[PDB]
Parts: sequence; C-alpha cells; structure tokens
Amino acid sequence: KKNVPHGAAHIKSTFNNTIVSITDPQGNVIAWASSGHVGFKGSRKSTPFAAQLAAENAARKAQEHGVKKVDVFVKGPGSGRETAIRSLQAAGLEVGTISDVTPQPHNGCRPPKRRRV
Amino acid sequence: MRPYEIMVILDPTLDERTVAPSLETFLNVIRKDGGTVDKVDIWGRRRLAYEIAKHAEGIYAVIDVKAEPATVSELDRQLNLNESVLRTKVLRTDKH
Amino acid sequence: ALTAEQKKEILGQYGLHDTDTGSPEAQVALLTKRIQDLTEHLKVHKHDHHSRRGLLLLVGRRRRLLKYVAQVDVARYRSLIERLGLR
Amino acid sequence: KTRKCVFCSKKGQTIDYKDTALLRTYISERGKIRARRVTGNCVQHQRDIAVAVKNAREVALLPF
RNA sequence: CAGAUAUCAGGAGGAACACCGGUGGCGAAGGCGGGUCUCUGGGCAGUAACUGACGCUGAGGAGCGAAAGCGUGGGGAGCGAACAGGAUUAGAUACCCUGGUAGUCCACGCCGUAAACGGUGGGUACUAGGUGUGGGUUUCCUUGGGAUCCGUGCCGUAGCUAA
Repeated sequence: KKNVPHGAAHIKSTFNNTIVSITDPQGNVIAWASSGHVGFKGSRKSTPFAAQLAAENAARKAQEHGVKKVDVFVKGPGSGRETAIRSLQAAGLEVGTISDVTPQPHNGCRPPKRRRV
Repeated sequence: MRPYEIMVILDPTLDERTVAPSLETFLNVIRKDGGTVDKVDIWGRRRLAYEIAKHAEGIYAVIDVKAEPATVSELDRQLNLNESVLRTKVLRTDKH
Repeated sequence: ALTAEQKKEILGQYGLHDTDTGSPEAQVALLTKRIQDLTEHLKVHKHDHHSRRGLLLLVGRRRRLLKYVAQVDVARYRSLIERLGLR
Repeated sequence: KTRKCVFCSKKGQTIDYKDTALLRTYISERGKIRARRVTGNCVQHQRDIAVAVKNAREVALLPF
C-alpha cells in the first residue's frame, strides 16, 4: 500500500449524513466513511450517533494507512459536526485545525423553491 | 478630455526592466492622439488577493493620464490584448 | 447638460442684452439647445425612457414662455420664431 | 464610533483604494462590510468606502 | 457499485450579485442596487445676476407603466408551470420525494390590467412641541455647539374623526 502522514478530514456533513472522506494532502480521498458506511440509513443516517461512528471508522482506516495528524475540513451543516470532530480526535486523528469548507454562492445560482412538510 | 487614473496588473513572468518600455510603447499613441501628460508610477512584485489565471502575484502599475474617454477606451482595448497585462481599470476622476 | 460656457455664449448671442439671463428669449434659446442636445442622446439611448420626461417638461416650459413672448409683443415672438426656425 | 466621524470630525484624513491597509481597518476577516453605523462615521464616507471595497475586491488586493 | 457520494484539479454552461443592504438615499409611479466607461434624468443648498405674473388645476388627449401571457429568433446551468412515477390517505389529482416542457433570461414587439394604497388627487397660504434622520450651507465654543433650507420617522398641541 502506502502511508499518509498528514490527512484531511473532508467531512461532507450533509444533514442526511456526514461522509467523512479522509483525503491525502494531494487532494485524493484515500478512504471515506459515512453514516451508511457504518450502516446508518434513513433517519439513522441523520442521527448524531452516525456522525461519530462514521468519523471513527474513517479514522480507523486512517490508522490502517498510518494516518495520525489530520486537519479537519468540514463541509456544509449537518448532523454531528463537533461529534464527528471528537470522534476523529478519539480515533487516532488529532484535531489539528477546523475549517468550514462550505460553498458560498454569493447571490448566484437559483435553487429549487421550498418545502412545507 | 478627462483625467483617467489607469490601473494595470502585469505578469509575474517577465522582468521589471521590460515592464516600462512596454509601457511607453503603448502610452505613445495616447500621447500622440490626446497630447496627454503621463505619470508612470510602477510598483511590481505584489500578491493578488485571489489567484487569477493560475497566478496570485504580479506587477502593479498606476498611470495618471489626462486623456479623452476615447483614448483610454482604446487603451483598455489594448490593455487586454496583451499576455503580460492581467487586469485593467480606467477610472473617471469626476464624481462618477 | 447645458454646459456653463455654451449657455453663456448662447445668452450673449440671442439674449436681449448682456447679463439678461432668464429673459424669455434667453430661456427659450437655452432650453431649445438643451432639447437639441437630448435629441440624439435619446436616439442612441433608444430605451432611456427616463430622460424623455425632462425632455417633455422643458418643451412645455419653452411653450409656456413662448406664449408670454407672443402676448407681450408679437414682433419679438416672430423674430425668435424665424431665428430658431421653429415650425 | 459615536463621534461625528473619524473624517468629518478629525477634519484631516483621506481614503484611498490603493491604501489597502487603511481600508482593511474597516473590513472583516474575509472582507465582509460593516453596517452603515457600525464604525460611527459620517455616512458619505461609509458609502464611498463601501464602493471602494467593492472595487478592491474586484482588483484582488483585499481578502474578498 | 462501471466508481455514483465525496476530494483535488481542469474545462463548459447560464443566471444573479450575499456581505455593504438601512426610516438611508434616489425615482412621477411601476422601480434602483458587483465593478469600470459613455450619454443622460431630476432635486437641494447660498447671490438676485436676470426675465417681469410667464401661476395652478386640468375634462378630452398623450405616453410611460409589476408580473403573467402571446408574435417573432436565440438561450436553458438550474428552477419550473403543464405533464411524469413513487408517498399519507377511502381517494392524490395535494401537501413529501423522485424529473422535467413552455415559461423563467436576452432582442425586437404586443397588452395595460396588480392589494399599480399615506388605502389620504395636484397646488398653495396659517396651527404647541419633542425626538430620531439624509443633503447642505452658514452662526456661536475650542472638532464642540446654533441657525437655516430641502428629504425622511415616531411620539405628541390645538383642532378634527363614529371611533
């Protein structure tokens, strides 16, 4: 295989789930673990417990590829931001730095309209 | 004629020595058409706030020309056909 | 707009005398030349739709002064009418 | 803040877009813009500074 | 599951300009906000310099005039009517999801209706205040304060309203 000394916790933290993609500094997701990856789907995909489970599974894969030092790259808001953060902290990946990597269309494109249920 | 304070961003690839002769070789037409007194203030090797065209540093040029709007318009048309130039900005010193 | 120099030379030209800015013929000439100026600004800004209101207001003021010119003395009225070539 | 201004009251000072340091004193970390009344300055200076900050963001000298 | 999500980089697309962005301004009203340039609109302020009642209203009439919709040619990234499956439900056609056509954008046009409302027509002379607040100028301390004219709020006199 290979070893990644420093990783990046690219957390696609959708309210649906926190896809914790660990990425080498090159910019390649060496592995990822989401709520479904642990086994959480539907509402359980969006439960806070799924967040630390996904983060911990990703960090276990990180150790499996010898990853210890990771800076945290959290995407948009979801379920279990700080939860996945201290999961990664408690799973062999120290926090390093936290960065809210969220897209900012500064009054740009048009989305769908809305939901009323 | 209006006082236009033309701001130009130039490539980081070239040397600062060539920065100026490339500047009078284009200010020549402005001077020959509008009779424009030009104050060429050049200060290069400065970073851009965001990377532009795969580059985040360049050369900053301030030129104070007293030229009619047509002449500075010709300059802007020429201040973008060049590879060295990066961003042009012609400003109306009036209350505009 | 009515540049501070062109309006002054126009006042000297068609005004009743010096310093008599605001005399009916003087204002007529000033607003007439302003209207001629806007004539082509509208023809290039075909969808300006906002300076036309000032166009009409100045035209109305020109006519509202033309009537006062005619009532005081028809002679000066005709003089200015064929001077500016109106109608 | 709470003065007449730092320009309209100090009665000597200027604003330049090239003076990116002076403008940066009023911008946020990313470059976000203070409200019309945050810095306690006379309004015209606020508006002109806002337009200058727009231009600076366009010319890539402030953190956008 | 083919490599979807993701991550990085790149290219394409089309649309709009978050923060500034608010009794704050502008505009006759619909309306106006990324930046540059050009043309242009109107207002306010101090000098009467001047015209010497050239004032106002305004039926007919005039154009402008939200959005939609249609005519003509493009755009369409997305949204998205209409129309598609799935979902609650007795029924979905509806709320919810799974998509997307015209339209939505542009160009030239049409129409003229909106809750196109200070629900307060235009204009003008008088009637306690107080307090926010935009533009100006002046006058009074050593910026400080006052006056004035114009914009723009709220409360509160007289007085008015059925309240």
